[PDB]
Amino acid sequence: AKMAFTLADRVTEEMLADKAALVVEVVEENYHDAPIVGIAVVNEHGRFFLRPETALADPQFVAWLGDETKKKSMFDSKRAAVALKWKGIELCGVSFDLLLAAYLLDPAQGVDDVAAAAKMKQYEAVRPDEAVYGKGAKRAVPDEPVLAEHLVRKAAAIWELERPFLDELRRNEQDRLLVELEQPLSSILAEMEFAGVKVDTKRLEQMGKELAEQLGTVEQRIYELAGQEFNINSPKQLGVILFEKLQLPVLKKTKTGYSTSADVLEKLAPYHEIVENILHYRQLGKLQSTYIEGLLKVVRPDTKKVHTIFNQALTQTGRLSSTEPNLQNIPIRLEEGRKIRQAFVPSESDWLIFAADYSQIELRVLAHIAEDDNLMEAFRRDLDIHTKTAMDIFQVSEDEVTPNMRRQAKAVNFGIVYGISDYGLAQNLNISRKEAAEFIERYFESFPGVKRYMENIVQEAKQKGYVTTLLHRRRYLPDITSRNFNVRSFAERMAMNTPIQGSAADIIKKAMIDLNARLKEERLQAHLLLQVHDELILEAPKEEMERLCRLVPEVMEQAVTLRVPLKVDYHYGSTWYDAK
DNA sequence: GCGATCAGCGCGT
DNA sequence: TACGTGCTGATCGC
Ligand SMILES: OC[C@H]1O[C@@](CO)(O[C@H]2O[C@H](CO)[C@@H](O)[C@H](O)[C@H]2O)[C@@H](O)[C@@H]1O
Ligand SMILES: OC[C@H]1O[C@@](CO)(O[C@H]2O[C@H](CO)[C@@H](O)[C@H](O)[C@H]2O)[C@@H](O)[C@@H]1O
Ligand SMILES: [Mg+2]
Repeated sequence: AKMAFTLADRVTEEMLADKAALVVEVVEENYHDAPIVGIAVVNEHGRFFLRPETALADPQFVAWLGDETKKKSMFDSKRAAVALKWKGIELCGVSFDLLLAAYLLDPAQGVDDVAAAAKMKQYEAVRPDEAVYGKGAKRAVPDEPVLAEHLVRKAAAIWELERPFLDELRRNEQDRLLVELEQPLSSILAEMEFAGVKVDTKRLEQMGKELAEQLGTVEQRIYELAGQEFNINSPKQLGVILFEKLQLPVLKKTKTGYSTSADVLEKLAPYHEIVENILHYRQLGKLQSTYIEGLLKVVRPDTKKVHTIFNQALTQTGRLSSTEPNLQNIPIRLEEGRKIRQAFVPSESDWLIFAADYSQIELRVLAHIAEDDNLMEAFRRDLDIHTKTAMDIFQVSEDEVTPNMRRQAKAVNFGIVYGISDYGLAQNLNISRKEAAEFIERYFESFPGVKRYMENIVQEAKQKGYVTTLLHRRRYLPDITSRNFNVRSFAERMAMNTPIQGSAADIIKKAMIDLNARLKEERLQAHLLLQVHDELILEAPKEEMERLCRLVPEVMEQAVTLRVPLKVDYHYGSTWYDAK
């Protein structure tokens, strides 16, 4: 049966009660400078639908939106807040965000709409968004009557579900995680996305020309060495050329055919000159297609800025993700790709990019959680952790640690964190399975606390059904009891890794909140631009660098207090690249 | 035939 | 061995 509501042609006092479920609908997936297709309000007085051009033009409604004392319950308030920021309207008073609540309760449900969250509490008097707007090419805003009922039903569900969701969060001891961490962070992420990052499109364009020329040369050389032209970017076609025409050895297969990944090509290089050329071609193409063209496609021509959207309710560990563009995977390891960062510059003249990153936060967190004596002492001495791990598992003095030993000790660390999986380890160190397990065994002997932790955490996951982070974020691990070795093992690794990655996410998130409070207190113009898992990127007047050098590291290091210190390195410069 | 999906790949922490 | 976004191609399905 249809849901009753007033489709108002004008705003009234009733719609401005001090508490309500609010819906400011933005259908475009990328909400930056996007249109708001309709508004719905549900409160003590009833249910209302307002046309955007009407409500947003009304002084009272706008004032109500920005009144922090007028409490609103919503779903994905960040989306609404940013869309409104582009319209010069401030949204305040959001005291409950159903999307974030559902996310904290169970990241695995993939809740991405009101209907999905509501289904968790057996509430189904609301339709999934996809059912209303369609999917992909056929996506479209329906006529007003259909639009209004949907928005009103969503607002109604939020109004009804607020209490049940908050009660379960309290029971999970996650209420403060929502109210004091994720919701305040949501507002900070909205300012970050709205501010955007300025881009030197001319530099990017020039790089594009050079890459295009280099790709041309290499592409011809490749056909020359192959004796024919073919689609190099086709693992299928390239496979026939390498393994059939040139007879190269098949070291690995893919469910669909021959493997041609970089790791495989590396081993094949000695056999034929075409291999190094394909590898080189892959490097250039990655830069050209994914980064140069990728960035130039989303830069706003008017401001030359890119406005990423941080998905705050997606990852199973509590990390954020970045889209359109993804600014969390910009090249840095290889010097050629690193050059791309020279294209990200300050948004104002005489301003600079400042970057601060936690040094080894995952292992410091592990030392804390496992309370491993050797590991805690290592960080208390601020030792090079990889060299120290090498010394321990290879039983040698610091002067006896060779470059290769340290490299493998690093791999073990990079691994211990992701759950002991000799297969993944052996694959990375290009060694055997047993050998990979042998290192692991040596590591636990040097760090018995870590071993006890890994055992205890897995048992705890089995007993409770989930694992938790420092700030009470949780992840359910149903496969922990699976009788399938592989499925169960993966779940055990997740049991081991989630508390580490998840707790590191909690910390930097708290740091962002703390940092913004300090910046405001100090009246600095510096502001956050990006977060990349364990590092924060800001821009500010050149005159604020010295103060930032002391303040940013301190706030990040003092976000939480662990059994070991937290260390933050920092750098600043004229471009993101120079912030090294 | 063409949009939607899958397959393989490589970039980041 | 963890967690993501999203490219070009190949294959799926209306
Ligand atoms: O607005 C971000 C918020 O919306 C969800 C769906 O409720 O994701 C949508 O927006 C993202 C950014 O444009 C897209 O990547 C995604 O495909 C689209 O469904 C949530 O996942 C997210 O928290
Ligand atoms: O020149 C375009 C034409 O060349 C082929 C090979 O016959 O593909 C080449 O060019 C593409 C565009 O950059 C690359 O993606 C591909 O790797 C390279 O071999 C044809 O597929 C294409 O129609
Ligand atoms: Mg770091």
